[PDB]
Amino acid sequence: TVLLEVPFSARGDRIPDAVAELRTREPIRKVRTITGAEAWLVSSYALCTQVLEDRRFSMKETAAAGAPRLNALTVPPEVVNNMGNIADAGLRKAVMKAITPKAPGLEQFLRDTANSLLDNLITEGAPADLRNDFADPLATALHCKVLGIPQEDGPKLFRSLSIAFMSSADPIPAAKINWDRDIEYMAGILENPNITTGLMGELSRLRKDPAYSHVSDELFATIGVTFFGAGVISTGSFLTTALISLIQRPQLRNLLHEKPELIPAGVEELLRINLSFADGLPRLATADIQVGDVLVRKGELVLVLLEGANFDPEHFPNPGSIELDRPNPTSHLAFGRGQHFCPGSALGRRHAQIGIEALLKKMPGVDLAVPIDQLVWRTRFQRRIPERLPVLW
Ligand code: HEM
Ligand SMILES: O=C1N[C@@H](Cc2ccc(O)c(F)c2)C(=O)N[C@H]1Cc1ccc(O)cc1
Repeated sequence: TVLLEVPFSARGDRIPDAVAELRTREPIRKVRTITGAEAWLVSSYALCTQVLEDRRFSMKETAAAGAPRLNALTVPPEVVNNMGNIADAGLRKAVMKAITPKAPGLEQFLRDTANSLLDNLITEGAPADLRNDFADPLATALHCKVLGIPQEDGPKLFRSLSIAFMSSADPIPAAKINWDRDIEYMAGILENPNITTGLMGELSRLRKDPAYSHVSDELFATIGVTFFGAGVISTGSFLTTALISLIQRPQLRNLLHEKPELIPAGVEELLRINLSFADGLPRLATADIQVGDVLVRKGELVLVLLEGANFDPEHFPNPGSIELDRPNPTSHLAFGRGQHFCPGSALGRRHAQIGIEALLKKMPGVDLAVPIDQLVWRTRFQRRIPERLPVLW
């Protein structure tokens, strides 16, 4: 027998029975990654929270040369410390303020965009592909608006993502080509006088403010590339798999259609049960640290399995069921926890809430147009997503 390999399954419509067996028997245990490295896979709520809240389990140290790797880097090593670099530049407050869903008109733009996408699918007739022709275009349009960049530039930036978020054993030549091109695009945006709104408009102003005169042009461009990429891949993939979970639950679909004020609670449960992250969150130990029955040694890789935490019955009883009245509804780990908690969490919630509200109003009869087993799940990728999501209504 060989050492247990991760990831277990690229299917995003169901959790393997294996996760519950593992959490019960060995909530921290040694696995092999796709690179051949060994790692500790953590799968209980208690131990996942412990790792994420202890900064001695470091995300920037995962990029060190010679470290055991979950996958190959698709960005320059310094970008693994992206939020640390942003904070060190004095930019964290401005960046986080620009990516909230609170800017005037933003939520209306989201609703208008969702409704337009859905009207076009209704005109064309069933079947419709809710990933490529709804959820991903909605994420792309949102992030162009949030960044302040032209909508027509969205698709080209989007098409970098099927490579940029690969989970590969080896470096990916195309990832560098696309990264360098996207950095050049964002550098041009910062020099473009017509870009005055959104995140890039704000960074463009701060770039010429004496208080930021020593912040590198490379960092400013990197913020644009990285926030577009992480935001689009994360919101598009989450919404897509949330739609499957909703379609699989006609009673829930009808409840949210009938009572749209329950959509936020519904989205929070869809977040909790979401399988969009294809790999555990990686951290490198910077000291010898006890985690359950294992003494993790300095220099070892730890993988925090989000669905391990989020389906843990000790924290979320009847964990496979969507229940809108849980006492601890936001205590899931869908956005991470601790130092690296997702800075786009509010925007991600709103993207999904508006998308779902619009879908349920326009397509109350939405159902899969193919048997669920026919969905094609993307492999060796940092998200779990079906290549196409064919629906009828
Ligand atoms: C539903 C949508 C989203 C989900 C499920 C999600 C999930 C996550 C998770 C789990 C992390 C933690 C990674 C780790 O600790 O290793 C994270 C970090 C991050 N997310 Fe999100 N995210 C979403 C939306 C967004 C959006 C909209 C943006 C930007 C617009 C964004 C940008 C980031 C960035 C930059 C980080 C790194 C933060 C750091 O290292 O401190 N995400 N996200
Ligand atoms: O390595 C990082 N890189 C970017 C994210 C990123 C990755 C690849 C890209 O091509 C891109 F545009 C953006 C970031 O901000 N933080 C760290 C840690 C990290 C990784 C994955 C992740 O999903 C979220 C965070």
